[PDB]
Amino acid sequence: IRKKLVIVGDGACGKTCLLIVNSKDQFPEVYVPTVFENYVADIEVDGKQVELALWDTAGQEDYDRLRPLSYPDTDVILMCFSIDSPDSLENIPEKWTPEVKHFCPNVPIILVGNKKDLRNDEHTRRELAKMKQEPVKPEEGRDMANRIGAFGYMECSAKTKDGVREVFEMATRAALQ
Ligand SMILES: Nc1nc2c(ncn2[C@@H]2O[C@H](COP(=O)(O)OP(=O)(O)O)[C@@H](O)[C@H]2O)c(=O)[nH]1
Ligand SMILES: [Mg+2]
Repeated sequence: IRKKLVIVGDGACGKTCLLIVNSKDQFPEVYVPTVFENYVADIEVDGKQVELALWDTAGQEDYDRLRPLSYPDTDVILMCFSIDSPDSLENIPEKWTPEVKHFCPNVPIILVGNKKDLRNDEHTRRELAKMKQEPVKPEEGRDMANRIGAFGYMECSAKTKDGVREVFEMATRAALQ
């Protein structure tokens, strides 16, 4: 019934907005805190009633120094990149995976691709095209999930709310395990 979630991944990949949406059911359009803190989510996940504490983290450089304090006792990690940022995805196996395996060796990981609303967005496609990039594809996220040993790969959009609910239900399932 009481479970701990930690969410990690590159600066600006949409972690805080994802937690705010899960929690308050509305995307923050103007103000967004660096970290959304102290929130316990009530989740029903079939059978029990879970209280899922949501522990947000950050970088932007020095928030680096505190992040380690987030991992004691976690039950489930959401490890994020954004679908508008091929760069964010390479950081998964390069940075976030070693960091989390180090601090939380056997805790289940859900790999999440955030900003799914941008995958056909015109300005995004233009901006990436100029670098000979394109939005991350679902196949890529699934194979990264495979590679790093994740419990599963999911996509969502905090902006439209599509897929958010399912992220937290699967994380809750994972944490119960
Ligand atoms: N298009 C779009 N932008 C989003 C989405 N989620 C967050 N953003 C924007 O992405 C930027 C970073 O968000 P934030 O949650 O602070 O990321 P954090 O540094 O990972 O916590 C902000 O400008 C958010 O509005 C999303 O689902 N879709
Ligand atoms: Mg943040």
